[PDB]
Amino acid sequence: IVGGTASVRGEWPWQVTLHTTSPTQRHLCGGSIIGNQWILTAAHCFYGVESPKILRVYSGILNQSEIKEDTSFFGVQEIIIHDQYKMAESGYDIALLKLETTVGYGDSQRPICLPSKGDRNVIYTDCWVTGWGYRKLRDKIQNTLQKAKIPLVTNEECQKRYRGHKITHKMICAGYREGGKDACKGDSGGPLSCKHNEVWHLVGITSWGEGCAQRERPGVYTNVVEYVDWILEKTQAV
Amino acid sequence: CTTKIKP
Ligand SMILES: COC(=O)Nc1ccc2c(c1)NC(=O)[C@H](C)CCC[C@H](NC(=O)c1ncn(-c3cccc(Cl)c3F)c1C)c1cc-2ccn1
Repeated sequence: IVGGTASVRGEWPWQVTLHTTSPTQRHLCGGSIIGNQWILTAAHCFYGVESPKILRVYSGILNQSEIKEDTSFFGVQEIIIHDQYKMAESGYDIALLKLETTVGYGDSQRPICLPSKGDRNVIYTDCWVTGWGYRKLRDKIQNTLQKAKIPLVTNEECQKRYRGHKITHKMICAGYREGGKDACKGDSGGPLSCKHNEVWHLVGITSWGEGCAQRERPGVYTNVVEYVDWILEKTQAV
Repeated sequence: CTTKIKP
């Protein structure tokens, strides 16, 4: 995150750190708990990941330093990538991780609500991007979960800012016209959480952008509302 | 919660 502040423990209890084990253990991407055995993240996170066996999901974490060999995690049973996914910039940058065990809900780890079909119309004035990613384009993963409040931008406004790209209605953009506050390397897969009627909703999944926090370059997120049917399809299968 | 995912 660029231009953000340390989060307070228990602030984003749906936020997880998705780690890889091969070659060595390291943070890979962000993600969100949406069900007791379901993580919603970005499809681009699994580039070259040939097995879910190398994945570890850590919930209830503020500081990466809390993660050691003795730290409990959730193993990944299955990686479900949207079958229309080619790349982040073309969209369908959405993936589900089915966990081997059930997440026990509490004040440190709980699910974020998905946007409702009626919520396709609503505005959202309280949106926040979270993560352990870089604070500037060339940097390193941060120990403490950072947060930044970001204003939503119209698809029309986002399209002017991305000449040579196609900003679809399955994408949602966020950013300040002057930049300064944004997501950056290591935040992707993570949430864009918006509060509406005292309830937090997973409006977006951190997907792509040109650099980080640059002026007239909004962050591009997967518009979760447009994938509610697909999430229900893959998680509610008979 | 508004949208329900089976446990
Ligand atoms: C000790 O452990 C570590 O040091 N681990 C570590 C360090 C760096 C990275 C990493 C793991 N993850 C990956 O390599 C995985 C495979 C994901 C690959 C793509 C990912 N892209 C992004 O994060 C990324 N690409 C564009 N944006 C973007 C920019 C502005 C606004 C918005 Cl809305 C945007 F989404 C972001 C946040 C990315 C992540 C890293 C490097 C480069 N790119």
